[PDB]
Amino acid sequence: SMPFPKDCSQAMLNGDTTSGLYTIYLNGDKAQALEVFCDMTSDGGGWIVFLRRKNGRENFYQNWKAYAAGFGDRREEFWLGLDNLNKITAQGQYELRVDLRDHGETAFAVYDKFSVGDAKTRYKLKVEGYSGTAGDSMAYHNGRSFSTFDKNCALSYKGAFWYRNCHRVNLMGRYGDNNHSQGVNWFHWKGHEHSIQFAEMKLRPSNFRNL
Ligand SMILES: Cc1nnc(N2CCCCC2)s1
Repeated sequence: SMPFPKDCSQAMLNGDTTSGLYTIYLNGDKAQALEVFCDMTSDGGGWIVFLRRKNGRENFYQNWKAYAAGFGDRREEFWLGLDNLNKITAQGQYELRVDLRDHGETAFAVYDKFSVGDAKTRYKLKVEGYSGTAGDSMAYHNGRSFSTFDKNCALSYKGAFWYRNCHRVNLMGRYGDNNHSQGVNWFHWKGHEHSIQFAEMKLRPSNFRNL
């Protein structure tokens, strides 16, 4: 085992094959501990989960400071935090996976290159290298800064995202809201009038597929 795993890929290689809560260490630094949920079963495992929607119990209509820091129960609905995402994606080349499920249908999207910039970029999204079944809805968002109601797409749709004008992906939108563009949307899978029951966003090193 690696003593200070920097992501769920180094925790899985450490023999942690059960999905659940693990400690990672940003930059391998024992003073930068972070408790994350690791999805150890989806497409070979080793994924830090950073967004989960599943039941509408958590409020995602939150401010800049909340999106920067993270909120929620990492075992249920939560957001990991943009500062966390910036610090993880800085450690190497990461891949994004999005898992969607709605009324028994499933879809996914993988992006070979995923990064989140620092606060001076307003946590700029980079997403490149799509494959999947959900349809490439993140392309629309590529290169955009993060927006919250207090930093208006976030206000109009009562969510938070790397909004443009405004979204094809709205996974931090209002749970169970089928009104146009209000809900948990992945446009190129289920459009803007269908809120998705289950959604996860997760990341691991792009080179994990052959490490
Ligand atoms: C079901 C699936 N979940 N993930 C999949 N892929 C990820 C790697 C590229 C294509 C396969 S197929």
